[PDB]
Amino acid sequence: QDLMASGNTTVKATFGKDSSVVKWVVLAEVLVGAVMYMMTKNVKFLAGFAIISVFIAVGMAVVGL
Amino acid sequence: QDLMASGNTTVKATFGKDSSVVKWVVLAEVLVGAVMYMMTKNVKFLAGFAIISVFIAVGMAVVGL
Amino acid sequence: QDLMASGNTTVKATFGKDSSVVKWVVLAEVLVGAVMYMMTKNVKFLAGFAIISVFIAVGMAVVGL
Amino acid sequence: QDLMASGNTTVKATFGKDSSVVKWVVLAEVLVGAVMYMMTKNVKFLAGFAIISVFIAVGMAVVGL
Amino acid sequence: QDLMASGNTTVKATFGKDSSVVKWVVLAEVLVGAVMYMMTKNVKFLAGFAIISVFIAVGMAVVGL
Amino acid sequence: QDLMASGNTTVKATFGKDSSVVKWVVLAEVLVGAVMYMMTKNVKFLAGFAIISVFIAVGMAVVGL
Amino acid sequence: QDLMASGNTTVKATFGKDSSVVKWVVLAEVLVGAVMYMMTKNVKFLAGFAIISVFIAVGMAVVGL
Amino acid sequence: QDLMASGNTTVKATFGKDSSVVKWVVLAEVLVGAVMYMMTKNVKFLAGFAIISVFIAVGMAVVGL
Amino acid sequence: QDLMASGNTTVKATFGKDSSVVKWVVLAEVLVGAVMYMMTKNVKFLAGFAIISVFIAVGMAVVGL
Amino acid sequence: QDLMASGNTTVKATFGKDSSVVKWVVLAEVLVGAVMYMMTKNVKFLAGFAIISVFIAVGMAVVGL
Amino acid sequence: QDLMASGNTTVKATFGKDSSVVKWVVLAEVLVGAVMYMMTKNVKFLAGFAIISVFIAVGMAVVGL
Amino acid sequence: QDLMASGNTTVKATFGKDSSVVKWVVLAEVLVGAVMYMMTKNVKFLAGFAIISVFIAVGMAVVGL
Amino acid sequence: QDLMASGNTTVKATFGKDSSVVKWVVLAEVLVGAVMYMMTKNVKFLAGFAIISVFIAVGMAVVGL
Amino acid sequence: QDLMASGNTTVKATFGKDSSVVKWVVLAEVLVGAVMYMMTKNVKFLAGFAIISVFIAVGMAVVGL
Amino acid sequence: QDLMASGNTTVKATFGKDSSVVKWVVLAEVLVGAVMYMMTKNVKFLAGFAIISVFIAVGMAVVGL
Amino acid sequence: QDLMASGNTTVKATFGKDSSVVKWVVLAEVLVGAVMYMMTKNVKFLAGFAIISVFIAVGMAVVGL
Amino acid sequence: QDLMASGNTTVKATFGKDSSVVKWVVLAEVLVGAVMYMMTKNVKFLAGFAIISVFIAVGMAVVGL
Amino acid sequence: QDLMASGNTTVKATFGKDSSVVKWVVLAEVLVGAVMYMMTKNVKFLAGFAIISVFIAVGMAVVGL
Amino acid sequence: QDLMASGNTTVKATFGKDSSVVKWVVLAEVLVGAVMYMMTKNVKFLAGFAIISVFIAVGMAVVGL
Repeated sequence: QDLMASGNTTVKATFGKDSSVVKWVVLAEVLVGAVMYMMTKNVKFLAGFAIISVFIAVGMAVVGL
Repeated sequence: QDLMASGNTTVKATFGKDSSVVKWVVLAEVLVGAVMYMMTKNVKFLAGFAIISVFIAVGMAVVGL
Repeated sequence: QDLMASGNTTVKATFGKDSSVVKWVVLAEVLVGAVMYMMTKNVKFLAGFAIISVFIAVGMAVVGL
Repeated sequence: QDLMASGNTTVKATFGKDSSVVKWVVLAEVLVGAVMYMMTKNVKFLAGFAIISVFIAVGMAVVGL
Repeated sequence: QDLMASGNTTVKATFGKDSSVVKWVVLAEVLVGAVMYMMTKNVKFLAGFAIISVFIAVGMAVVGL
Repeated sequence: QDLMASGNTTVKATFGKDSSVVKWVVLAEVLVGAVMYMMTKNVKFLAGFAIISVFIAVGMAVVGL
Repeated sequence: QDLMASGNTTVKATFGKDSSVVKWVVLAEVLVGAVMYMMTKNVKFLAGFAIISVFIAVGMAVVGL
Repeated sequence: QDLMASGNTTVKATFGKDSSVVKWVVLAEVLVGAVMYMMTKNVKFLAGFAIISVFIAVGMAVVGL
Repeated sequence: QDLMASGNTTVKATFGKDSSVVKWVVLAEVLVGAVMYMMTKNVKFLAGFAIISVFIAVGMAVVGL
Repeated sequence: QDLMASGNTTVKATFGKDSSVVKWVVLAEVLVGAVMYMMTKNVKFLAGFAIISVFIAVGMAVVGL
Repeated sequence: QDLMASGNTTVKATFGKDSSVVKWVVLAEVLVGAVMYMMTKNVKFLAGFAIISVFIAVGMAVVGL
Repeated sequence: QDLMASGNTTVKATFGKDSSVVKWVVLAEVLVGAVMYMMTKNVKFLAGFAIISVFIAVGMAVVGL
Repeated sequence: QDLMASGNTTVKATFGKDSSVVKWVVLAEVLVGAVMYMMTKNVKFLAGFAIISVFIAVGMAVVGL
Repeated sequence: QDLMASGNTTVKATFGKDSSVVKWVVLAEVLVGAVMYMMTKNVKFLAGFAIISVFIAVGMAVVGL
Repeated sequence: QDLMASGNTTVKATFGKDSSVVKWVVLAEVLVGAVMYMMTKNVKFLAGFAIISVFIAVGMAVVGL
Repeated sequence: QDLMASGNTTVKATFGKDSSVVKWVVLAEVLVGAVMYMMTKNVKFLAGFAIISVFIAVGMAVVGL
Repeated sequence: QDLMASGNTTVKATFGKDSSVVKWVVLAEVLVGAVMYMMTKNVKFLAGFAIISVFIAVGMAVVGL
Repeated sequence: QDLMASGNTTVKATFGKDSSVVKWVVLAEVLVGAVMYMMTKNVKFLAGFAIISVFIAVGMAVVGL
Repeated sequence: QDLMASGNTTVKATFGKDSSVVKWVVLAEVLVGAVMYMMTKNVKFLAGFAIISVFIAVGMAVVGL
């Protein structure tokens, strides 16, 4: 029949590829990496900056409801 | 005779390989891992991202009602 | 529907390309590098000085809500 | 079946032979070597300048998704 | 009888000699080594570039499900 | 008499020298080591790659039901 | 709306182009270089003496709140 | 898709063939060589003076974004 | 009809965006973070300082009776 | 109506920009940093010395009842 | 009203510009630096010797209850 | 009132300009320098021999409880 | 009328600024800190040694019956 | 009246400036420091050796029942 | 009265200037230093060899029960 | 009474002036020095060869249980 | 009378100077040290190899039922 | 009586002078040293190669059940 | 009885005098030495080229299972 947890899925809107929360993540990510680099002065922290984004993309693309 | 817990199995629809709940899981999984990585900056948390999915797949394939 | 974490986004104002916090970062960055150079006397630490800025720019441009 | 990490591969676009990041690398490479030479006045640092490029090329050619 | 963890093995597809993830690895490997060399200017980091690949190959060949 | 936990031993099939799970192990082992080496650039992590395998072999040979 | 970290910016007064701290830096810089030269007797250490100053200037000019 | 590190490339403006930083380099290069010659009185240090410039040129021409 | 828990909502006045309690929170928040930093000397604890505020704002804006 | 937690706000007097407690903080802050420097002999710990103060200022200015 | 942590401030006497503890600090500071120099034979450690003192002075002057 | 860490100051006697410990320092200082010179045969290590002494003197004179 | 818990207040004598118990506290405090330092060899534990005392003083002064 | 915890104060005899326990402390202190130095070969651990003693003295002098 | 931890003080015999344990210490001290010198070939490690001994002596003389 | 760590002192036999371990030391010492000299071709490493021996002798003579 | 835990003391046989368990210990001790040395390549781990043995001996000699 | 851990001692066979495990050790030892030398190009790592063997021998000879 | 780690010893085949891995080693050894010589232009790095081989041989001959 109907799976009862169905409907809704503003969950998607909530978490969607376009969503506040998503944008939140990389934001602080951008920060801390930039932060960390001051401390470290190593080239490390600029990756998931891009990577998590596409990482986000793929899993979002993977699941995407 | 008839096992009384039988019938129904919208349970399947509820939990099925295609189900809201399933999609829910990996979603937050994608999140927390991405979250964690900001904190950790270790390559760890991108696995069950894929793995749980196929892990889901196999057990779902294992049982599948 | 409406993703509930939406609205607000003074978060943007908070963290925006024009924001206090942003300006804070490079500031101390300028400092420590200048600091470090006294100790090191190597040409190293003048990079993210510029780079993080454009690094900031791109990610800000990348996400930008 | 389908390997779940598949799809996406804007990763390629991200890191591709033509990509920002790639161009970033050799850039600073050009710099530091030129920098170093001032200090050293040895003929050393002009190599991966060319070499890393073809080094990039080969590995890119090696993997290339 | 049947080992229950059997079946599935999109795990293979997931991790196979041809898989996204595999290609991911050497990619960043190519990067960091090229990165490192800028810092170090030592001939070190170009090895697993090739080596891990064949290292991958052998273990993949070793196990290969 | 008969030890009641006897019979079954699809447990063997489950965990046997030929089993999914076994193959699973070394797989991720191959990964993480290759992973680690990127970070470390030390020759460390290629051992149980082979060793655990024969380690597996011996204990499997040791017990083997 | 209002970014909450805003206001204040005695931070500027604190770190400004005219600030104690700024003047502190070059001071010790002048010292150590003069110090170092006694040891080294190389012409090295008189640079950021001027350079960091304009380096300070530019980044200060770059950010300047 | 779009490589996320793309856009921006004021990086170019930052580091471009016409850029402050570039001009900075050869400047101090001119200095130290002239400096060194006083000490050495060897004809050595007038090379990258010209050479690095064309060296700059070629790599800039090589990459040039 | 009338929901009996209705009326009142000095609850709002009690907890409102302008309320004692709200102001209480960030206060101690400011403290402990400043406290923590003495111990840690890490840049961590200055976030919800701003963030919780806008976090407060949004949820307050979200619900707001 | 009246939010019951209102009134009082000797809380302010307690924690105010002019308050014992506030002065307490930076005090020990001054200490430990000076302490730490003996151990470390790094230029690190003289920041929140000033910074927390203005950090205090801003949040105090942010909330300020 | 009255901030309850007020009064007392033998805390000042305890930590004041004239206080045992203060004098304690620089003392050991004088020691370790002199100690360190034996090991290092670098001119480093004679700074906060003077500097921390005025550093003490300023923060003491900054807060000074 | 009375700063509680006060009294005592056999601390002074302990560390005073006339104290065992003080005399200890320069002693080993005399040694290692004399030691070092055998190895180095450079005129370096005879300084704090005198200098630390007056360095001791001044800081002792600076603080002197 | 008369608050019945009144009178008595040998409670004061019991707990007073001059009381056994009070003296007990700092005593063991002196101990454990001295103890801890052996283990830690960090400068930490000598504070409430003085501080709790004045902390005692103030609260005693705060309440003082 | 009489504070009931009063009398006794063999507690003093127990913990007094002359007491077994006191002597116990510095003893092991002497040991571990001497121990540590073997491991470390740093001049660190000879301090509270003297210092804790006078530290003991002062607090003992501070409280002293 | 009698401090209860008193008596005994075979503790002294245990740890005394003449004791096994004491002799143990310098022994291994002699070793490791001699050991270290092979590795280092620096004149460092022959000090507490004598020094700790007199260091032992003084603290033993300091406390000596 | 009897110090409990007493007796035994095959420790002496273990470490004694005549002991395996002692002889072990100088042995490898002889080696590495001879080794080092091949590399260095400096007259350095033949000292503790004799010296450590008498160094051993004296400390052994110093302690000697 | 008779202490009831008495008799038995195959406990001795169990744990005696000659016992399996004892021999077990040093065995693995020999191993791990040899193991560790591969990793470390420091001369550390060959001590309790001998030492624990005599350490065993003494305590065994100390107690020995 | 009989020490219960007795018997068995295939433990010996397991770990004996002739045992797989023993042979395992030196094997990898041979490897890593040979490995290390490539990196180091120092004569270091060929020792326990022989030494651990006799080290093994002696402890084996020491305990040998 | 039977030492359980026994059997197997494809370990030998794995690591044997004739084995891939062995051949791997000297290979890269040949490389890096040849590499190094370009940099160094010293006759150093052609030794273990031969030496490690016989070094391999002997240890292999030493252990050889």
